Formats: sequence, C-alpha cells, structure tokens
Amino acid sequence: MEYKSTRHAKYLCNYHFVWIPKYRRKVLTGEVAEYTKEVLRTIAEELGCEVLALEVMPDHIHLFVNCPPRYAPSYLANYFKGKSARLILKKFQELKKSTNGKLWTRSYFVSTSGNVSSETIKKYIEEQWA
Amino acid sequence: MEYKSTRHAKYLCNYHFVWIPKYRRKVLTGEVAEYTKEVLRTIAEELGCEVLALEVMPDHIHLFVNCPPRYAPSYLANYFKGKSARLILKKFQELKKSTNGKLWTRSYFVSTSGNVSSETIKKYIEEQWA
Repeated sequence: MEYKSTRHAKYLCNYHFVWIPKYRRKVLTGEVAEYTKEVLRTIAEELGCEVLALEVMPDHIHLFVNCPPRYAPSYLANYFKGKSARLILKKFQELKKSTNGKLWTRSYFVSTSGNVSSETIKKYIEEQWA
Repeated sequence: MEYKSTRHAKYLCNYHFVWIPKYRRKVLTGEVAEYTKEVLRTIAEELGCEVLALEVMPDHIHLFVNCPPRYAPSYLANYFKGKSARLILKKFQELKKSTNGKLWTRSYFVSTSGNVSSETIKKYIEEQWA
C-alpha cells in the first residue's frame, strides 16, 4: 500500500490488535463504547500511529493500526490496553468498582498485515542507489 | 497463516527486511553470499525468529522473518545488519580492507506481512472465554 519513511527507514508496519474485556458483556456499550473509540484513536496519535480500523464490540476490541518502526508489537499492545484502562475507569468510576480494577485480561492477539510486492522492493533499491 | 502462543499473547509477526551494501563490485557473492545466508540464519535463531525466506543478491538482502512480539522492527533491523556486519568482516578480512568496516549503508526497509480474516478473530475471542 503506501509507505512512510524517515531517512532512518522506508517502512510500513501494520498490526491488528485484538483483545477482550475481563468480565463478559456488561461493559463496552453506549458512552463507554464511544470514549473507548475516542481514547485509543488519540493514544494511536500520541505515539505517531495511525488508526486504519477500529471496531469496539461488547465482547472485544479490534484495533488495526500503522505504527513507527521503533515500537515492538508487545509494547504497543500493553500501551493501548494500559492507558485505555486508566482513562475509561477515571471517566467511568462506575466501571472501576464492578470490574474491581481489572478492565482487561492480561492477554492479547497481534497479527501483522500487508502483502509485499517484489516491485516496491526494486523501487527502494534503485531509489537507494541514487 | 501460522499463529504462535506464549502464556499471555497470541501472535504472528512477519516482517520483510531489505537492506544494501555501500559498494557493488561483486561484494556480496559466492564465498561471501554463502556466509551471509548463513550468519543471518544463525542470528535469526539467536533471537527466536524463524526465517521464512532469505535471498542475498550483490545489490540487496531480502530477509523475510517471523518474529516474537517483544522485538521492535528497528531493534531487529539494526540487529541482523549490525551483527552480520561484525562477523562477515571477521572471516573476510580481505573485504574488511577494501571497505574499512563499512558493509552496509545505514538505511533499511521493513514491511509487515499477513492477513487477518474474521474467522481468525472470532476464534481468538471465542477461545479466550474459558
């Protein structure tokens, strides 16, 4: 698709993150559903990532993102999860109390994406040699 | 594709790294090209990454690795390149001379690979409940 590039590196790192709430389905809904969409969208940009897709559901979150090369997928997962937890619960005191603190589980799913043409490889090379 | 699992994360992280040497004059070939293809394999197993394709043409390396979520693309890119430089130079002192410790330029190309289908996502959500 389209490639970002510092003089560091010409890169394209697309990750799908996917994770679930700690207690089933009395949570990600209504204002809660939307603030969650707000906060992650801006955590994404706080780091320099781009939201490519983001669906929130009462059973799960699925956050598809483009991200600078300095970030480990693990760091990213724990970051989105970590800081969304803090935000949501300080914005919905109700939740904090009945989720006993634990809004997420300590598990996550991450999957890379993109299917790289042997043409752009050539491009990088030639526009490197020059 | 093939999805791996630690205690607290399910992952697939396929990256294509591409980088170049400074000089050209049959610098990556035969004697070298064989060791290059062999040290990167080594370094890959040193990190827990597992090589999915690796090609060494005089003009470019194209390593295609699947890696643990704990490594950031940068850290890997500098790791393969930096660590391979250090060895190749050692057992090819002739080239260390006709180069002055300058095996690669300080740029690189990384790109993610992999799809995600809905089936995949549900399956993960669906097995995280029990």
